[PDB]
Amino acid sequence: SYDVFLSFRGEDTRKTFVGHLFNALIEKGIHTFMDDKELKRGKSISSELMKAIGESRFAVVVFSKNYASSTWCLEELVKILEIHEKFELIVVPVFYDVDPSTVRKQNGEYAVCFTKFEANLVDDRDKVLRWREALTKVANISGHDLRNTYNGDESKCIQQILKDIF
Amino acid sequence: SYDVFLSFRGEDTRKTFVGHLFNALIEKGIHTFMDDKELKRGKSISSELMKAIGESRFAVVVFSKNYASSTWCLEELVKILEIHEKFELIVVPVFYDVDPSTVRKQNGEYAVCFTKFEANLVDDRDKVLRWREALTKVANISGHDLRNTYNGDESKCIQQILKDIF
Amino acid sequence: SYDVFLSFRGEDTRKTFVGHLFNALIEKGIHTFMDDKELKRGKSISSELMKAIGESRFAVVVFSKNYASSTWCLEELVKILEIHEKFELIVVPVFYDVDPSTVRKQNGEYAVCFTKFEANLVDDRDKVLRWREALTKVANISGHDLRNTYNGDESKCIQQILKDIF
Amino acid sequence: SYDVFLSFRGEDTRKTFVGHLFNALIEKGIHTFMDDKELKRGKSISSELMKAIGESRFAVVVFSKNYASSTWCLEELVKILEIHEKFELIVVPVFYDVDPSTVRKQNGEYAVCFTKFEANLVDDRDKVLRWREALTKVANISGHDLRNTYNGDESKCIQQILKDIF
Repeated sequence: SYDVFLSFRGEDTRKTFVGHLFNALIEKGIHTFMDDKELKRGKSISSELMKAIGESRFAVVVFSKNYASSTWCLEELVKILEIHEKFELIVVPVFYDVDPSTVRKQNGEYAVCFTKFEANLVDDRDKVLRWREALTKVANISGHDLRNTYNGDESKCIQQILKDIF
Repeated sequence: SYDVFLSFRGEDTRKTFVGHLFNALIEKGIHTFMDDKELKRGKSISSELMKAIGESRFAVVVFSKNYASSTWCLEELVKILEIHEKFELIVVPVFYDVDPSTVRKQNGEYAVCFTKFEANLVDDRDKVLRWREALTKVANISGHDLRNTYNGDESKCIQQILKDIF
Repeated sequence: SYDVFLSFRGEDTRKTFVGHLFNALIEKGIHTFMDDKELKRGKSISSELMKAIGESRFAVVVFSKNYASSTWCLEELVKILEIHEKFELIVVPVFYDVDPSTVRKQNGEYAVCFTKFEANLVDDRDKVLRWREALTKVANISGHDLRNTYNGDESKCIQQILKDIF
Repeated sequence: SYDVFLSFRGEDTRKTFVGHLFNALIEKGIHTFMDDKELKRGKSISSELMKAIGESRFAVVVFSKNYASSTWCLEELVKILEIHEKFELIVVPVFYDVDPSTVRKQNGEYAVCFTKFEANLVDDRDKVLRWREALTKVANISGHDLRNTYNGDESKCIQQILKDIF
C-alpha cells in the first residue's frame, strides 16, 4: 500500500509546504500515507500509524519550529529512528524554516521547549534526553536544506525529492 | 497569440507561491511566460514585457500586501488593463492575504503606499490616478480568492485555478 | 580578432572574479581583448580601445563599487552604450557585489561619488547627468545578477556566460 | 583507490574559491569528491566522509582565517593526518590570506579560536591537543601558498596548483 509516509506535525507546514509535497507525491503516482487527522487522537501511535511506519519503504521528516514541540512529534521521531536502526526505512532529513546547526546542537526555540519539557514529567521519563540524542543522531544523516542548498526555492526541492523517490 | 501569462510581486511570491503556480501550469500543458525565464539577455525589459503581454491571452496577477510598492508592477497592471480595454485579453484575479474589499478602496497597505506616493506621481504624472482607477476596476472584477473561499490549503487553490482555467 | 571585450575597472574584481572570467573565456577558445594595462595611461580611450570597441561582436560590463568611480570608467560606459545604440554590440549587464535597485536609481556609494563629481569639473561638462542617464538606460537591459539569481555561486554565472557566448 | 580530494571551510570558500578549484579539477580530467556533491541522502555523513578520505589519494585543504572554528573540519584534518601517518596519502597544503607562520604557531585567529576552546576540549578530550599538533606538523609541511608567492591573481594560483599536481 503506502510506500513512503512523510511525518511532520500538522502545525505550520500543513498549509503550504507539506501540502505541496503531499499533492506532488500523490499526483506523481507514488502511494503515500500522511497525517490522517488534523485532530489526531492520542499523543501515541495507534495500529494505523505503527503499521504505516513498519510497511513504509521510506520516510520524510520536515524539521520546523513545532516539529518537536509536541510530545507526539518526539515519540514519532523516536519510533522512526528505531525503525531505521532495526528495519530498512530510508530517512531523509528535510530542513525547512529551521537552522540545521542549531538543530544539531539541540538548541534554539526547541531548546526553550526542552527546558520547559525538563520538568518532572520528563524527570520521571528522561525521554527528553533520549529525544535529543535521537535528533542528534538523525542530523548525522544528510538530507535536503531548502533555506541553504537553494535558499530561495520551494519547487526545486520538491523536484529533487521526486527525483529521489521515482 | 500565446497561451497564458503570469504576474506576481517578487518580494513575497517569487519564492513559494508563484513558483508552484508556474510548475502547475507548465505540467498541465499550458505555456506560461513568467518574468523570470521569458527574457533573453540582449533584448530590453520594458519592450519585451510589453510584447509578451500583448501576445498573451490569460493573465493572473496575485495582488499582495505590498503590491502597490512595486512601481513596475503597477505599470504592468495598467498596461494589462489597457489591453483588456482595447482588446479582449482574458482577465483573471488572484488575491491571497489581501481581501478584495481592502484593495477595492485602495485602503490599508495600499492606502499607506499611495500616501507615500501621494505627492510623488498622483498629480505630477496623472498615471497614479490611472493606476488607482484600474486597480479599483480590477478589484470590482471578479476573480479567484483564497482568504475565505479556501482558507485552508494554498495548493488546493492552485489546483482549483488550474482546473478552472478550462 | 577580439570577439567580446569585457569592460570593468581594474580596481576590485581584477584579482578574482574578472580574472576568472578572462581565464575561462580565453581557455574556452573565444578570442577576447581585456584591460591592456593596470597602469592604463589617459582617462580617455586611445586607438586600441576604440578599435576594440568597434570590432567587438559583444561586450561584458561588471558593475561594482568602483565600476563608475573613475571618470575613465564612465567615459568607457558612455562609448559602449553609444556603440550599442549605433552599432550591433551586444551589452550584457553583470551585477556583482552591487545592488541592482540602487544602481537603477543612480543611488548608493556611486551617488556619493556623483555628489563629489557634482563640482565645477562636471558643472563645466554636465557629463555626470549624461552618465547617470546612460547607466539608467543600460539598466533597462536585463543581464546576470550573481548575488540574486543564484546568490551563492561564482562558477555557475561563468557557466551561464560561456553558454551564452559559444 | 580514488584520484583526488578537496577540503575547505564553508564560511569563506564554498562560494568563490573552492567552487572554481573544483571546476578546474573536473575539467582537467581528475575526479574530485567534494563535500557538496559526493553525498547520497540515505547514507551517513561521518561514515561516508571517512570512507571517501580513506579511498582518495591527494587532499588539498585551504586553511582560512576561521579554519579552527569548524570542529568538523578540524576532525577531518586530524583524520587526514592520521591516514597520512599510517598510509602514504598524497599531502598538499593550500593557504590563502593566512600566512604559514601564523598557523604554524597556532597564533592570531587560530590562537583566539583555541582560546575559546581552551577550557572546552584541550584537556576534557585530549583531541584538541592532537589537532593542534597535527596542524603544526601540516604547517611545517610545505605546500602551495598565495599570500606572497603569487599575491596578484587567485586564478593564477588555481592554475598553478592544477598544473603542479602532475
